Amino acid sequence: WVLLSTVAAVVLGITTGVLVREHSNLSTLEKFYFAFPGEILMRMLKLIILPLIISSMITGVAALDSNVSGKIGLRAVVYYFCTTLIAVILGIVLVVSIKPGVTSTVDAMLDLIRNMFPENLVQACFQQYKTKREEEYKIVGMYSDGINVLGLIVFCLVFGLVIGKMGEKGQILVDFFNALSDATMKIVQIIMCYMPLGILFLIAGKIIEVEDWEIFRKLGLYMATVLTGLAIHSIVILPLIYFIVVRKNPFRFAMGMAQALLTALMISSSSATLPVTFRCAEENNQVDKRITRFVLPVGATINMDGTALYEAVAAVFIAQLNDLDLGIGQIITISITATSASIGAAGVPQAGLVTMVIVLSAVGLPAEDVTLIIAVDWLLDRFRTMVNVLGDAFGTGIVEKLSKKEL
Ligand SMILES: COCC(CCO[C@H]1CC[C@@]2(C)C(=CC[C@H]3[C@@H]4C[C@@H]5O[C@]6(CC[C@@H](C)CO6)[C@@H](C)[C@@H]5[C@@]4(C)CC[C@@H]32)C1)COC
Ligand SMILES: CC(C)CCC[C@@H](C)[C@H]1CC[C@H]2[C@@H]3CC=C4C[C@@H](O)CC[C@]4(C)[C@H]3CC[C@]12C
Ligand code: NA
Ligand code: NA
Repeated sequence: WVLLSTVAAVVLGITTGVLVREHSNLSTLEKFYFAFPGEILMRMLKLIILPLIISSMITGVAALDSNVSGKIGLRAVVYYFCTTLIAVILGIVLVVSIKPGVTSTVDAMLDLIRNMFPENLVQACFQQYKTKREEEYKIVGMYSDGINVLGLIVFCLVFGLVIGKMGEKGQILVDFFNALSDATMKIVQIIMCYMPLGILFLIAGKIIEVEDWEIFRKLGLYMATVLTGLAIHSIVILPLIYFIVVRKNPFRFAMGMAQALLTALMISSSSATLPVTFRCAEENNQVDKRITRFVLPVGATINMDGTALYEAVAAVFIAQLNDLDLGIGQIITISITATSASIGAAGVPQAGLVTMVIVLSAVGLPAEDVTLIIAVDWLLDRFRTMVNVLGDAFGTGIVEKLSKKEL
């Protein structure tokens, strides 16, 4: 029903926006009140990211440690991280070149590392460190507003690793954050019940304010940029990696999971396609059952290459829409956020919209601009899963080839 309601809200939002903007003249103040129901939605989304990031990173990282207990385990995880990072890098390259939403470097790099190690954990929830060069030059820093997503992610990564390996002593902390992540995901579900009504007034608000329909062109280019990046990563990146590691032909292997890919276009939930994905791995291809039953279940929630490439493109698109040139340090900041979003937002379909707010909040971009992304998300939702299961495809073959001795 989430897809049905989101499309209805987008359709109803456009109808309301065009009719309101043509059958009534609203003041700048009256346009602000008309978007209040959607403004309330946006501050709900920002309200939940802090518990979502902390609970999901600690539970996800601690879960990964338990899941992997051998040389086979680490190779699968290493592969997953590599593909997800590559997907993000490919997306970032396209936007700067394609430039859909258009018309110091040393200090920014150090600011990145400084923000990964915040001087206060409580302030990292609502403040970020920013340096400036002044004067024959001195560097002076200040704590501007904006949640420090990098600092929270890094600490929760270190904490999750320490808590996982503490054994029975840290079990109370694992249980505490396991329940916290479960509770926070139920709150995210409650927010997604209000999302259709909030999105209705946010799409309508964007329609009313804009006097030129050229935003449709920009949004169309963004749709192409994500589609171009998703296509390249599926036929020009993922196969060669399979080629390089697995000397066999990649398109023979990729052609072998038409059933899983087709099922990924019907249910649009990689977890729901697991039964088909297993059958393809054992029946059409030759991958030992023991390797597949480890790699694929983990990849169903860790390996999300389609989503990672989509979020990275969208975040830079929003920056260009606002004409805020993305400093390179910010460009990297989107890379770790998107990669860590695989467990940083619990890797749950409900948290698909929440991640963009996290990515936008990391780089201090208007979160309200995510409405244009949500307008066409449902068009790209089916295909993002296609790459996600596709990445889980080449992992089974790659990991088995590398870890053949262990099997
Ligand atoms: C405005 O864009 C700059 C513009 C266009 C140049 O094109 C691209 C050149 C490569 C470059 C700088 C670009 C985007 C992502 C950048 C990567 C983000 C990744 O993040 C990291 C760090 C975090 C790690 C998790 C791994 O990935 C780096 C290794 C990776 C990175 C810094 C490698 C270099 C990439 C832009 C020319 O500027 C004069
Ligand atoms: C964010 C980046 C820059 C930090 C990179 C530092 C790396 C080397 C740090 C970050 C997290 C650290 C891990 C955190 C927790 C544990 C559990 C402990 O029982 C053994 C050491 C071990 C496994 C640490 C090893 C060093 C480690 C991997
Ligand atoms: Na990946
Ligand atoms: Na996947």
